[PDB]
Amino acid sequence: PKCNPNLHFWTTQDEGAAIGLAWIPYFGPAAEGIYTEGLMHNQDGLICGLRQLANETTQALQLFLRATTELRTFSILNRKAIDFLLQRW
Amino acid sequence: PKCNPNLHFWTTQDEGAAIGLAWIPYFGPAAEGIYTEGLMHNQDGLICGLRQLANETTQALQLFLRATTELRTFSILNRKAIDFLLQRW
Amino acid sequence: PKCNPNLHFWTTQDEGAAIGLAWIPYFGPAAEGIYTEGLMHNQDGLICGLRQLANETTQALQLFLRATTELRTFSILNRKAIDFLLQRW
Amino acid sequence: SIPLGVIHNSTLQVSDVDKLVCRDKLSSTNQLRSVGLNLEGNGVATDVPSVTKRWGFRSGVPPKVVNYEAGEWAENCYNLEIKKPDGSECLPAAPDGIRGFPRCRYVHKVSGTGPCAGDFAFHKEGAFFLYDRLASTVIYRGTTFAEGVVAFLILPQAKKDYYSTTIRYQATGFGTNETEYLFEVDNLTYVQLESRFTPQFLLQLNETIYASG
Amino acid sequence: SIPLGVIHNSTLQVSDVDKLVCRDKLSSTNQLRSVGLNLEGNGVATDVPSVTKRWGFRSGVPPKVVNYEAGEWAENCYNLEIKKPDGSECLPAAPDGIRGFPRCRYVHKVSGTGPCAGDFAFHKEGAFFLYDRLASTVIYRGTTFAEGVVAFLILPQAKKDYYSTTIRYQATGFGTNETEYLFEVDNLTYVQLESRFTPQFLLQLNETIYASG
Amino acid sequence: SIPLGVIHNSTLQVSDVDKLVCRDKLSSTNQLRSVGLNLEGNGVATDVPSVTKRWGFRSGVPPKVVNYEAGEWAENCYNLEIKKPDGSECLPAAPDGIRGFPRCRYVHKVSGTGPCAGDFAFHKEGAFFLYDRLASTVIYRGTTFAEGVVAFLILPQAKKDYYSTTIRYQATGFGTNETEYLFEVDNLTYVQLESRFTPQFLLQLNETIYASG
Amino acid sequence: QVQLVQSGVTLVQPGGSLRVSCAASGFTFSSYAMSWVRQAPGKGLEWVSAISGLGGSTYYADSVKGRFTISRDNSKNTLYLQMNSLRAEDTAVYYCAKDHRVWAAGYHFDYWGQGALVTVS
Amino acid sequence: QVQLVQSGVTLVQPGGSLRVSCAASGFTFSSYAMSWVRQAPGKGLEWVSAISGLGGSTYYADSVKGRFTISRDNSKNTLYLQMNSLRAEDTAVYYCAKDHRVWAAGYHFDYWGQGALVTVS
Amino acid sequence: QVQLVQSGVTLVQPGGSLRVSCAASGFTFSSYAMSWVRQAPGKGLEWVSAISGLGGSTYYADSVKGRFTISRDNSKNTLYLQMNSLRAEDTAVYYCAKDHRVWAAGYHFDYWGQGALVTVS
Amino acid sequence: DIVLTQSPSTLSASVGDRVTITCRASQSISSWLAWYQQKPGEAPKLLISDASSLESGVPSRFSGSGSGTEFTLTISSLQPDDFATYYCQQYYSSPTFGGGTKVEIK
Amino acid sequence: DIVLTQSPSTLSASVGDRVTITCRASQSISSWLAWYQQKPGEAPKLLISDASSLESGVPSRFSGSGSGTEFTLTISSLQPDDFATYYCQQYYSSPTFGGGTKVEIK
Amino acid sequence: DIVLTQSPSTLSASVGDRVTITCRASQSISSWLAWYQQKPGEAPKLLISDASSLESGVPSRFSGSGSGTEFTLTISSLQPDDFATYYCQQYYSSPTFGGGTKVEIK
Ligand SMILES: *[C@@H]1O[C@H](CO)[C@@H](O[C@@H]2O[C@H](CO)[C@@H](O[C@@H]3O[C@H](CO[C@H]4O[C@H](CO)[C@@H](O)[C@H](O)[C@@H]4O)[C@@H](O)[C@H](O[C@H]4O[C@H](CO)[C@@H](O)[C@H](O)[C@@H]4O[C@H]4O[C@H](CO)[C@@H](O)[C@H](O)[C@@H]4O)[C@@H]3O)[C@H](O)[C@H]2NC(C)=O)[C@H](O)[C@H]1NC(C)=O
Ligand SMILES: *[C@@H]1O[C@H](CO)[C@@H](O[C@@H]2O[C@H](CO)[C@@H](O[C@@H]3O[C@H](CO[C@H]4O[C@H](CO)[C@@H](O)[C@H](O)[C@@H]4O)[C@@H](O)[C@H](O[C@H]4O[C@H](CO)[C@@H](O)[C@H](O)[C@@H]4O[C@H]4O[C@H](CO)[C@@H](O)[C@H](O)[C@@H]4O)[C@@H]3O)[C@H](O)[C@H]2NC(C)=O)[C@H](O)[C@H]1NC(C)=O
Ligand SMILES: *[C@@H]1O[C@H](CO)[C@@H](O[C@@H]2O[C@H](CO)[C@@H](O[C@@H]3O[C@H](CO[C@H]4O[C@H](CO)[C@@H](O)[C@H](O)[C@@H]4O)[C@@H](O)[C@H](O[C@H]4O[C@H](CO)[C@@H](O)[C@H](O)[C@@H]4O[C@H]4O[C@H](CO)[C@@H](O)[C@H](O)[C@@H]4O)[C@@H]3O)[C@H](O)[C@H]2NC(C)=O)[C@H](O)[C@H]1NC(C)=O
Ligand SMILES: *[C@@H]1O[C@H](CO)[C@@H](O[C@@H]2O[C@H](CO)[C@@H](O)[C@H](O)[C@H]2NC(C)=O)[C@H](O)[C@H]1NC(C)=O
Ligand SMILES: *[C@@H]1O[C@H](CO)[C@@H](O[C@@H]2O[C@H](CO)[C@@H](O)[C@H](O)[C@H]2NC(C)=O)[C@H](O)[C@H]1NC(C)=O
Ligand SMILES: *[C@@H]1O[C@H](CO)[C@@H](O[C@@H]2O[C@H](CO)[C@@H](O)[C@H](O)[C@H]2NC(C)=O)[C@H](O)[C@H]1NC(C)=O
Ligand SMILES: *[C@@H]1O[C@H](CO)[C@@H](O)[C@H](O)[C@H]1NC(C)=O
Ligand SMILES: *[C@@H]1O[C@H](CO)[C@@H](O)[C@H](O)[C@H]1NC(C)=O
Ligand SMILES: *[C@@H]1O[C@H](CO)[C@@H](O)[C@H](O)[C@H]1NC(C)=O
Ligand SMILES: *[C@@H]1O[C@H](CO)[C@@H](O)[C@H](O)[C@H]1NC(C)=O
Ligand SMILES: *[C@@H]1O[C@H](CO)[C@@H](O)[C@H](O)[C@H]1NC(C)=O
Ligand SMILES: *[C@@H]1O[C@H](CO)[C@@H](O)[C@H](O)[C@H]1NC(C)=O
Repeated sequence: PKCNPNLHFWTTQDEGAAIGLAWIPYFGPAAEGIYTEGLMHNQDGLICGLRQLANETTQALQLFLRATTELRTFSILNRKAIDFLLQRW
Repeated sequence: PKCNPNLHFWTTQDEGAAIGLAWIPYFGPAAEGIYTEGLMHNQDGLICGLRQLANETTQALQLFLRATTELRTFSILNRKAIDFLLQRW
Repeated sequence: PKCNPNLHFWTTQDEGAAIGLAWIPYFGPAAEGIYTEGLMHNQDGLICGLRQLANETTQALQLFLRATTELRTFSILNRKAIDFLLQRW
Repeated sequence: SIPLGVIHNSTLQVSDVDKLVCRDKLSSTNQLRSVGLNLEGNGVATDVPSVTKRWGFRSGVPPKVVNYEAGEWAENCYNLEIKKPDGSECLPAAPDGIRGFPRCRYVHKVSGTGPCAGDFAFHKEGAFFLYDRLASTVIYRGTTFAEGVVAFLILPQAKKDYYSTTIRYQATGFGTNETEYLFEVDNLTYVQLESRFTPQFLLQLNETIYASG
Repeated sequence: SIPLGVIHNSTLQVSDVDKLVCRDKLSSTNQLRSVGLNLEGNGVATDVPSVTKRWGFRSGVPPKVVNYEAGEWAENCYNLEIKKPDGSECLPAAPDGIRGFPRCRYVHKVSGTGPCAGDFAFHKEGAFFLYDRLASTVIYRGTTFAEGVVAFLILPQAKKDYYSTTIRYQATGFGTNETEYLFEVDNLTYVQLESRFTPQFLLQLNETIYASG
Repeated sequence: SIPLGVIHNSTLQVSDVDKLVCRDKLSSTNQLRSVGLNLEGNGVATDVPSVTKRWGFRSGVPPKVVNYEAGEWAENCYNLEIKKPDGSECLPAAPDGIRGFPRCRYVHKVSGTGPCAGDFAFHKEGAFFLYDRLASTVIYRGTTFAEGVVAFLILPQAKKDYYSTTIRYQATGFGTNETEYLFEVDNLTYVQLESRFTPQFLLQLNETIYASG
Repeated sequence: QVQLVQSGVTLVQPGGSLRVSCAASGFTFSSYAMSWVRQAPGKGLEWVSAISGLGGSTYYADSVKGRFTISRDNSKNTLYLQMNSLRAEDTAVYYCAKDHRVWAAGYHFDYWGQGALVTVS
Repeated sequence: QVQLVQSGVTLVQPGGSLRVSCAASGFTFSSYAMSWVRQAPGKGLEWVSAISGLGGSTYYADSVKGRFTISRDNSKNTLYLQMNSLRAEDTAVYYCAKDHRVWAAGYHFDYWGQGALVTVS
Repeated sequence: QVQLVQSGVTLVQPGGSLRVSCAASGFTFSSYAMSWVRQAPGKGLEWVSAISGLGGSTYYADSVKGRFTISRDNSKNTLYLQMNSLRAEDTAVYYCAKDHRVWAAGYHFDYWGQGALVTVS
Repeated sequence: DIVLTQSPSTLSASVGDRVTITCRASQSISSWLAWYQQKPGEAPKLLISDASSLESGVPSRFSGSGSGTEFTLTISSLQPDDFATYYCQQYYSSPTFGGGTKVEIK
Repeated sequence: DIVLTQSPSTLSASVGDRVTITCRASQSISSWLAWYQQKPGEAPKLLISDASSLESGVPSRFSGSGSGTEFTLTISSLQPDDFATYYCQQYYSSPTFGGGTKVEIK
Repeated sequence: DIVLTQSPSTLSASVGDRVTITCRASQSISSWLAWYQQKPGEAPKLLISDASSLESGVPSRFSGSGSGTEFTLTISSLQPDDFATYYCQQYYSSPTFGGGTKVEIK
């Protein structure tokens, strides 16, 4: 198949904390100019395996969402973390 | 009082993972034929104490829901888990 | 600046568990007479530093809410707890 | 604070906070579960009128909602579509996501009216109203449910642990010692109801007067 | 990332990430809490006009919401019911669940109009708008609130740590150096407002002209 | 249950449950992240018609929603505003909070009609519909999105890891071997579409017939 | 049938401690809850603390919170109460009391133990 | 090109255990998934268990859940299967099988190993 | 009143390390925040890093993230700065600077320390 | 947090008479009240649940009612056994008691 | 949970004939079915994916179809090689097989 | 991420004159700008907060304004003391500086 070894993404600056006062809404941007736009040129087959991984993950992901009543999930990674804790403790 | 020692339930298959491709929505069932229907004939007084337990639990449960602003709680068991962690760590 | 060393607050009775049967809704109060109203006269500069602390915290708080899509956050303290766990384990 | 149940050696114990377990490793969360349970197991009078007696109305209190993962079959589900006799709705609509109780045996669907003094419909003892994998403090307009309660549980790391009849009614008073009731077979043919009458008996009467009109 | 406060020996410290505690066992979560706080403690000019000056409008930004468990009494609550002078609403409705700030002393309710250039109503410094156990980035139409901030805290394992006046107003400009104000006693009797006037002074004037009409 | 990926020595591994790590201390959660990814990386035929072929309709299933923190640029975004040919809507509105896919390169906006046999619009293979930091099982009415998938990942404690063209269309059939298509330059000037035509080629044709009308 | 057995009385110094044991028989000891109430001489009543029918939920009065520790044993058909740091005010007749209702509701009490006039010096 | 290598056969007593190893070559061993199916003599087929293309997801039939442990090694271009506590029913020809589709979907199988007629006594 | 005390200067080799200490007096040392800015000779300014008024929040420039560690001591009315792995570019005059605003806002600076012309070889 | 008010404090009355006793509170309560008896040395006894539900094995002379805060207890045709001390147990929000109510003869 | 039904159990027929085989299930399924062949000792082979998508390197005589539960497999103009045993692999919800389908001559 | 542009680079002018200095940026900013002075060896000093709020103990000759990206600093009636080097500190999103602005005489 085809696979783009290069990658270009749009992360958020959840932190990085290169912040003055523009953190305030009223003087801040609306919804744009806020997502960092990082590039990537690392290991090529890495991201191909990554895309593969996501395509595989889709299955259990749908089963999970199917297996609740929540609309807007937000609780996954916390659950994974605590699972790892138990798996170690 | 009365108590049915027998039990019959309707769990989900959150996992079990006896899955082909029907995990996809578009080709999957709508909302039914999805809940496993397991039976039970184990210890009799077990489930009577269980029903008792739930009836008791109701109190603190209502107090909890009363004691927030959330509509649709989903965060209980995670909270209980982390509580147990602290209680051990 | 000005700072009120005294304090008077409106906590909830999330627990305290001084409870009879009024925990039930149908016979319970509506939304009032439910919040405990505790007073405080402890260390004076304590609460001034506290107010200061909140005013400082505002920044990262807005950045956080800005940095999601959730409307009604409820998952902060759980996240902080698990962060502390990792920070210790 | 809240209780919690456990399964050690395939039997039950209980522990709020302080009771240690150096045994239950709590390997993961899929074993950690939350379970609903119907009151039919307790064996109350599961007729139609006592329901109205087991309930009430008021206002000033919101609804609240919670999640469970599994429950119990229903020998008596219930749905309601009621208006105040002036013509206005008693109940609020069921919000999105919520759906009827999925797994029924006798759907005691109803319509009728009565003074719904209170913009919400709580249970009297403070039970729940069990929808699809969800409970409420109240009822929602036009949606199947069941009465029941909840418990929370841990399991060990070994294993995991159909017709849907329709029935119809009419009634008035509806939260009153003057509450009336009727049972449907046809457009016109009804009958004054009694607490004696079971779903099976009335189902049988879908033959008797079904013949005699 | 985010700060967090602690209570060791009944006094305060601070720690973001790296400061250990081999002491605070963090026995549970009920001690872990999140707290709102009003700016009245900081002692700003809590008159009516500066509010309008302490605020603003814009668009392109959403609202956001957060939970706290406890706060502070309000010597100055605020509610708003404002339309654009054309006749359209300025503010959006308050969604479900949200309710007025429960615990007030002087409800500075208002109506009026003005160009609400911006579909949302933020605070200027980036404060909050504190509803029942909830804060916002913005204001909602027709609902009491208060101004304040939030902190997060840990507590040790020892313990835990009424009239509601109404007041009314009118105004225009409303986000302007031309903003006007008025105070209500009657249907007709009003007065040009000043920043001097306190709730107590105007409450007193509910006797003076209350007599003199 | 669910998979999860890791970054050990700047390369990849995999582990569901049982594979220990006595190495990855998991210092915090900000390193723990969840990531969307577009299928353009896999290099499918990203024309307009196959989209309709890559999708479908049905009912009885709800929508579901999930959060991710970051994704990928889009060489082909998509938005839809479709009605049933009777005149009624096919799609449901986009609820609050949700917004178009923020970061596009070729917005293949569309209108048209066709029998939308099914009150929701799933992907056929069971992909997603990627909005602003959010995915769905389905599409929402009148909102940009993209096709893609998701993975979950851990990172180590070292670091972190524009025009937005518009394009328009018309079409019918819309889930059919009879599906039609058209491309807009003007009010009136359109053309029968082919899978050959790229955004660049049609953008070029915004010069050719843009001159020749 | 309902046969409470209030233990005998013992003197304990101020600041001391004690473990009460009330026993019961005549019914399902687990299906019902229990509690404790006290009456000092020439005084009225005062609730102390209470328990679920199985031991999960506990409830304590404010005046003695932390000072007293309730407990039972379903297997032995037995109640207990551990107490400590005792003041003079605690001098009273502590009764083990049963509910009217069942399953850890209905704090209003059906039966009453014999009582034990605990003392401090 | 696709060159499966089903290991030879071994006798094991009841309750025993075994580690199979099927090897492959002719393609990207990681891009595809594998599984196991058995055929006892004079019998039809029976799926055993399966794996992702990378080893995250596992899938087991109900009849052998916990008894059998699948595994692979992408680096070695190698499959494995650990098994234990073995009954007589397990006597059959276990095949290592490849999918038609790619990336851990398409359980329907393209190729078929040689098989190994495992036995119990 | 506002009396900053920039420490003296020291030579350190490349890759070395250092702990600065600026002290202050004339106000509530806790109520205000501080930071660090540098000016190499014949150059303009460059923000380094900053702190909350109490030490919770830290903020670092990108160019030196991880290399430098800010810290203070409210009790001692004292600032600090730990630094390491030092390059030649770090040769400059580091100033301890106070804000105009109060309570960890208003990065714009009121006062300015004396400066210390740190060097590398 | 809630407090009761038995009233009257006691009574000194004779057999055959009818007597009512009141019991108030600081806050409104449903029919979630009880009544008791006990004598100088005796272990107590229950009389009513919910403020009107009489107990088993009790004379029907015992009766009371009320709602909100005001609550009653009316008994006709007294007896010597009826001359115990009586009490009023809140159980709305906390199992609260009060000053009790003694009985005697002239 | 789902079960198939090959039908017929087998066949004893000769070259040149055309034959269809059926394959039913207990529950409805899309075009997510497959077919195979194998002989008494041979490792099997794939024939169709999705219930109609023929495989590479296979004669075009092989063909089948269906939907829901009923599913077919029609082959004209048989051969000796065609007289293996054939099977029907569900892969909707679990990779299920069934009784298989043998072939021979009179 | 944001960058400034002092302009002019410097000036060589005499007393009594009036001078304005500009200061641009790559992105729009509110009245969240500042100004400073310092001399070849001296520790600096603050001049304006927010782009117009003059500081205490400063002559009123110092004045500036602007919005968005364009920002000014106008001073009439210069002095010898006024002939320090001046700077322009962004503090919108990061405390950014730039090339500074020197002053002298012919
Ligand atoms: C946990 O599980 C337990 C069961 O193990 C369950 O306890 C059950 O609680 C209900 C609620 O009280 C009990 O039902 C009560 O029964 C008494 C006596 O029963 C006889 O008499 C009634 C009425 O004559 C008959 O209908 C019945 O068939 C029996 O013959 C009733 O008297 C009670 O009714 C009154 O109190 C109820 C509580 O408020 C009201 O619902 C009811 O309307 C009555 O109140 C009315 O009259 C009062 C008179 O003063 C008046 O003051 C009120 O304002 C109102 O007008 C009640 O029906 C049931 O017996 C219990 N089960 C057992 C085994 O004891 C718990 O409910 C459960 N927990 C949860 C959370 O569900
Ligand atoms: C993870 O990543 C992988 C890629 O690495 C991706 O796999 C891709 O899956 C799709 C879906 O099957 C594959 O596309 C199939 O291609 C075959 C053959 O391709 C040739 O033939 C088609 C059609 O003639 C041409 O269009 C194409 O250009 C090639 O020449 C197609 O035959 C398939 O179409 C049928 O099956 C599909 C699956 O249902 C249907 O979408 C399609 O409509 C066809 O079904 C129709 O006909 C059937 C005939 O019996 C009928 O029964 C049906 O009911 C329906 O009417 C299909 O297009 C693609 O090749 C795979 N990629 C690779 C590299 O193999 C996964 O999808 C991805 N995972 C996720 C979750 O996205
Ligand atoms: C944490 O807690 C601290 C307090 O400990 C609090 O800091 C407070 O911040 C506010 C906001 O700046 C400060 O109020 C400023 O006060 C100055 C000077 O005050 C005098 O002058 C004003 C105006 O003449 C008088 O009203 C006042 O009574 C005093 O006499 C004002 O000049 C400021 O106003 C300007 O700046 C503000 C910030 O934008 C604007 O709100 C205001 O509209 C003015 O801006 C306007 O004019 C500008 C002129 O160039 C123009 O550029 C603008 O575009 C706009 O048109 C301001 O009112 C207050 O003093 C601080 N408190 C202390 C003790 O220092 C923090 O706010 C708090 N944190 C949070 C998150 O709440
Ligand atoms: C009572 O029984 C009659 C039949 O004996 C029911 O009428 C049938 O309903 C089913 C579906 O509900 C239809 O498929 C049949 O065609 C009906 N038959 C006739 C003759 O009408 C009737 O629905 C039953 N009553 C209720 C309330 O369900
Ligand atoms: C000003 O005071 C008058 C009374 O002095 C208020 O009018 C009373 O309002 C209360 C409830 O708000 C009523 O119960 C009384 O009957 C009213 N009395 C009269 C004589 O009208 C009036 O509400 C006060 N003004 C405001 C704005 O609250
Ligand atoms: C095709 O190109 C023309 C110009 O060559 C576009 O028309 C311009 O659109 C921009 C903004 O979209 C305007 O600012 C110009 O004023 C327009 N110029 C003219 C001459 O109309 C046109 O929008 C392009 N087509 C599409 C579908 O975007
Ligand atoms: C578990 O309980 C059973 C009987 O219920 C008993 O025979 C067995 O010894 C118990 N095992 C453990 C480990 O408690
Ligand atoms: C009456 O019943 C018939 C079917 O028996 C149905 O067609 C009709 O709609 C019903 N009418 C009403 C008003 O319920
Ligand atoms: C706690 O602080 C008090 C004074 O604030 C002091 O007397 C005491 O010794 C301190 N104890 C500990 C354990 O720090
Ligand atoms: C004016 O005030 C009177 C009460 O004093 C009230 O009845 C009336 O509704 C008010 N009208 C308006 C328009 O506010
Ligand atoms: C990390 O991988 C690189 C090559 O990818 C190798 O040179 C290095 O030794 C590895 N280090 C560790 C700790 O695995
Ligand atoms: C047609 O295009 C023109 C601009 O070229 C625009 O003004 C007009 O609104 C368009 N009309 C329709 C119906 O799209």
